[PDB]
Amino acid sequence: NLDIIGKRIEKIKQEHETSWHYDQDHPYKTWAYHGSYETKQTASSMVNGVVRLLTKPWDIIPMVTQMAMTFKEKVDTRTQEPKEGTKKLMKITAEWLWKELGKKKTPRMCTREEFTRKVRSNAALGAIFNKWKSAREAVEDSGFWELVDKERNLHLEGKCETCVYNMMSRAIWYMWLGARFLEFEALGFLNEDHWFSRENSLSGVEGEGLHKLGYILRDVSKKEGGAMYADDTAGWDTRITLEDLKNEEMVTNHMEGEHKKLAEAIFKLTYQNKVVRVQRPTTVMDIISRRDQRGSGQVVTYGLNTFTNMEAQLIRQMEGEGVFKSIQHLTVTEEIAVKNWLVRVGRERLSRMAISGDDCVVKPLDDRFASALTALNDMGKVRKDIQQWEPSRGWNDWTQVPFCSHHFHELIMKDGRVLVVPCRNQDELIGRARISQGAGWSLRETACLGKSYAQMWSLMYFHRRDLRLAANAICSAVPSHWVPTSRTTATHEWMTTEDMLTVWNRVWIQENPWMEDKTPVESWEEIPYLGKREDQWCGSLIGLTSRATWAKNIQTAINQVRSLIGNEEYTDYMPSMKRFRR
Ligand SMILES: CN(Cc1cccc(F)c1)S(N)(=O)=O
Ligand SMILES: [Zn+2]
Ligand SMILES: [Zn+2]
Repeated sequence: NLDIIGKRIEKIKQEHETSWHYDQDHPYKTWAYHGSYETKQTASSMVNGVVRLLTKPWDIIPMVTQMAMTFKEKVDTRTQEPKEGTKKLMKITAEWLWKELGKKKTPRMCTREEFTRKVRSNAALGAIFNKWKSAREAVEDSGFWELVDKERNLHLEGKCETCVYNMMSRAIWYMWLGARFLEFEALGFLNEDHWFSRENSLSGVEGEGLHKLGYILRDVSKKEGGAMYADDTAGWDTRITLEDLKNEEMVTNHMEGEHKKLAEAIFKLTYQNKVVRVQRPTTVMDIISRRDQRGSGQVVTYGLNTFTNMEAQLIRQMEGEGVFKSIQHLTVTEEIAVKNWLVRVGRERLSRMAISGDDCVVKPLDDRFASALTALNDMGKVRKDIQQWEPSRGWNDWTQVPFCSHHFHELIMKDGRVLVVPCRNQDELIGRARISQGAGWSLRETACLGKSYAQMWSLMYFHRRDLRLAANAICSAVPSHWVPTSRTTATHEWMTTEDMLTVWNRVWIQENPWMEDKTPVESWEEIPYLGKREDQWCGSLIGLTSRATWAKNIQTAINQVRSLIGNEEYTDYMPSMKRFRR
C-alpha cells in the first residue's frame, strides 16, 4: 500500500504545508483518504448559432433544446473478488488472448517525436493548466523533458512522484502532460499499432468508422447461431477488479528490455495503485487512493476495456456451451477443456462479436448464452436495467441491434447496390450539432464547427431527408473555402475541403470492401434516402408544417447567416437536391 503511494502523498502534503488537515467529516468509505488543502473555482456547454439559425423547426422540440441546458455515488461503490474458478477462467483466457493479439504485432515504445506531433494536431490527451499554459508550449521547452526524465528514472527504480489523477456514468481523470507521456511511451502501441483492429483482434472495430460498423454487424448476422445479444454493463469503469488489472498487465509478458520495465511501472504504480485529487465544495481538495477500477488515459482505457470485454464475453460464451459447470472451482479436466476450446474454436468465437471498449454485440452458438450469467455477474460485469438473474433479451434482426449509440439500415440504391448506413434518433444528431464545447470562439470558428457537423451528416446521415437539407444549407451559408474544425476529433473523412460528393464516392464505393461494382455516383440524386415512414420513425419532421416552411424558405435562412458572417465567397449547394433544382 503506502510504500507505493506515500512519496506522491508526502510531495502534495508539502506543496500546501500551511493547509494540510486530516478531516473526519470525509465522505469516503471505498476510497482511502489521506488529508486535504485549500482551493477554489468551477465548465458548461455553449450553443452554436450557425447550426441553430439553420435548424429553426427544432427550436420548439424539447429533446433538442434541453440537450444544450445544465452518478458520482457510483464511483464510491465496491466489487467483490471473483471466486477461484472465475479467476482461473479469466487468467487462462487473458494469457491466450494476449498471445493471439501479439501473433502478428510487436510491442514497442512510442516516442517524444510521436507524442509531440499528437499535441500539435490535437486528440484530447488530457493535460493541466501551473508551469506552461497549453500542452503545445510544454512540449517545445526542454525543462519539461527533464521533469519527464526525473520521473522516468524513478519508474525504472520502482517509485513514483508526480503521476496523480485529477477527478471531474462519466468520470474523467486528467493527469499532467508528463505522466500522460510516460503512459503513451509504454502503452501507446496498443492504439498507435491497431492491436484492436478487426483484422488483428477479430472482435475489435478500432479504426473501423461508422460507415463500416453496419457491414460488420451484418457479417456477424451471417454466422449460424441464436439471437444477437447486446447487454450494456452498469458503470463498466467502476467494475474493473484488481484481477482484471493483473490480467491486462500480462501484455508486459510480451515486451523486453526497458519497454517491459516501463510498462510494468505504469501498471504497478499508476493503475494497480492510484492517487486522485478531488474538489469538495463544503471548497477543498481531498487526496484519496484505491487499487481497483479504471483510470488510465481515455485511449489506453479504450484498448484495455476492449481486451477485458473480449475476455468476459468469450467466458460467457464458454458458460453457454457448458465448457465448465461451476465458477466455484475449475477441475483439472476443466482447465484442459477451457484451453482446448480456446485452441480449437477461440478465433471463430471472437469473430462472432463486435466489441468497442465497454460496448458489445455477441452472436453466440445458440440461445443458452441468454441465461449463462454466473461468470459474468461474478467477474462484476453486472448488466444495466435487467434483474441480476433474469435472462438477456435477444435481437432477432441485425438492423434493430444497438451498437456505439447507433442502429443500421439496409438501403438499396436505384442501381441495386447495397448501402448499410448508420442511424440514430434525429433529435440526438441535431441537438449535438447545436452545442459547442469551451468558449472564446470567433464567428469563423463557430461557422467551421457547424461545417464539420454538416459534412459528417452528408457522409454518414445522407439518407435522412432533414439532415441532407440542413447539411446543404450549412455548407451554403459558410464560405466555400473555410476549413472545418473540431476540439476533440471512428475515422473522420468529413474533416476536409474536398468536394463531399468525391469523399462519398471514395468512402461508400471505391474503398468499401462490400461493394463489388465500383461505378462512381455522378450526382447526389443517385444517392437514396430511407423510406418516408422509416425517416419519421427515426425522428424526421417531414409532414409537419414547421418543416415545410423551413425547406421552402431555406434560401432566406442561408442569406441570414451569410449577412452575419459578411462579404465572403459562398456556394449554393441547394440545387444538388431535386426540389431546389428549379
Ligand atoms: C411526410 N410525407 C410527405 C413528404 C413531405 C415532405 C418531404 C417528403 F419527402 C415527404 S408522407 N405523409 O409520408 O407522404
Ligand atoms: Zn510516476
Ligand atoms: Zn434509423
